[PDB]
Amino acid sequence: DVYVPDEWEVAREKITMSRELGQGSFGMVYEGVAKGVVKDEPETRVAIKTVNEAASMRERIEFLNEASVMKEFNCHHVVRLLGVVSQGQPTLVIMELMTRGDLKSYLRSLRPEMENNPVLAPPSLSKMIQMAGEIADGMAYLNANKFVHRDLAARNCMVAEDFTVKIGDFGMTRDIYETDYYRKKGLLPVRWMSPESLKDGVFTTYSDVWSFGVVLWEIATLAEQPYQGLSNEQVLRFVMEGGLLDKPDNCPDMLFELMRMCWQYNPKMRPSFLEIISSIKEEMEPGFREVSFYYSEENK
Ligand SMILES: COc1cc(OC2CCN(C)CC2)ccc1Nc1nccc(-c2c[nH]c3cnccc23)n1
Ligand SMILES: [Cl-]
Repeated sequence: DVYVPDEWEVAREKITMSRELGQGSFGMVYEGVAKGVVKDEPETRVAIKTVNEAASMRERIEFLNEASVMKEFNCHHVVRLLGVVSQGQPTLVIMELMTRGDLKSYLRSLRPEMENNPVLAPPSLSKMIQMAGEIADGMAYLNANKFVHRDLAARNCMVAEDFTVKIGDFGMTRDIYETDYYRKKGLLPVRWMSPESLKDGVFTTYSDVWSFGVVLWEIATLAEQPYQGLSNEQVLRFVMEGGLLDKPDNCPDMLFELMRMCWQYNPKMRPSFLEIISSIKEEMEPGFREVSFYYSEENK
């Protein structure tokens, strides 16, 4: 296996890194500035994925080919790959910057602090619906491109500066969420998995819809752990036997009703991501018609 440089190659001179954001799968992720990566933008604030100085050539090749999966997507609700610096070292992958980080961390940041200070009220139905439709739009685009996500969860969704939610860069493991997985024999996100995936290990767009339902439950609970009082082994049994997550405290009816459609035991009875969008399109912000996959000419 090798990495072939292409049209995504960017001159290192156009790149500058500043704030370290945190550890990625192959090395440190930094915030920075990239020249000439976005049309009509002389400079753009970007995320820069790097490979640690010590890493082998085999590993930096894998990092490049793995990151390269993102090259085929062009969706407003999917985090964009903007360039690659494969020539010389350090090896860089230039990504769209999502200043508010992953959705699980963003939702947890909205929890009231244990102090006597004023606090912003929990997100409104309208704000939660906006998040749902953006996530469902990114997922509808990914399904239209013949992909199955297999790890749809708030931790794999990212939040932009303007609060837009997008399907995150693939395989960006935040070590803080390692307990959201369970090895049974690969490491799997059992609390987000459909009953049919828990039985045979097969994932489809219908099991992504199931996970989307768990994502809504994460938004309504501010990312509590699904099935909190149950062990990883107990979760498998409960969900395969028809068990469901409870309606969160103060969850608006419409949002729980959407969760219930996603958690129908028979995968064929769940709605598709497009049907999900159709049902909430009237609740979306004006701009949704201009940027979404749902309203684009691509949706045929
Ligand atoms: C200013 O950009 C950010 C601030 C940020 O920090 C948090 C949100 C802001 N508060 C104040 C502090 C906590 C988290 C993420 C980003 N961006 C961003 N974009 C795209 C990809 C990534 C990313 C990919 N793999 C990672 C591993 N580890 C951290 C970040 C990443 N990261
Ligand atoms: Cl769909």
